[PDB]
Amino acid sequence: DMYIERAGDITWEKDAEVTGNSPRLDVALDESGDFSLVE
Amino acid sequence: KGETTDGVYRVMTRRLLGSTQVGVGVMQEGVFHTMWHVTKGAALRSGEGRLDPYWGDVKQDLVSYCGPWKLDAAWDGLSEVQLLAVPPGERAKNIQTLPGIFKTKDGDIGAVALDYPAGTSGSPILDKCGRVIGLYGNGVVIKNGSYVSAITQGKRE
Ligand SMILES: O=C(Nc1cnn2c1CNCC2)c1cccc2ncccc12
Repeated sequence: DMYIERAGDITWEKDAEVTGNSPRLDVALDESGDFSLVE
Repeated sequence: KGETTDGVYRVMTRRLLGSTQVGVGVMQEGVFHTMWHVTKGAALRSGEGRLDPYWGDVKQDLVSYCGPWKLDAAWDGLSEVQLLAVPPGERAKNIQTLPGIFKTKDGDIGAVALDYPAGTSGSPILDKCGRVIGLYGNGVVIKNGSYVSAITQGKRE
């Protein structure tokens, strides 16, 4: 039995950690809501 | 009866060892938004309050509680965004990234290349105006072994 707990406000924060890259991927989305790589 | 304040929230279970974080969601205009695989459409407690599922779709991998999906902002296809990541047992933390692209036969989707525990599923992605443009948690493992999430957004009616 699941419950919720507040964890913060939804706000843009100036000078957050800037990280990760920006890849262009060919993907398929199946009926069970699972993405997969077309290749 | 219940906590209705806007903001990000942890989704917890007591059904396993101790209290386990299964995911994250967004409270906006009285509606709770999370990913379907987090709750599988089950009801939620907020203190003595009950939250009932209202709308959901296993293929979009989204669900809304107490009302229709409210979040309609979209990635503009150009600007950097912030994952407001809420990892299990750790404080909410903004991370700024330039999204990549998922190319599908039904068209192009924003994608965030940021790896976090599955219990982070449901964490919101924000524009510079603080508007939720989608949720993190539905995506793919790449050749690297790393994880890339769709910017998953519902429809407002
Ligand atoms: O639990 C994950 N994903 C999941 C589970 N059921 N479903 C999905 C996505 N399609 C719908 C059904 C997951 C697996 C590995 C890494 C992750 N990283 C960040 C968020 C989530 C995951």
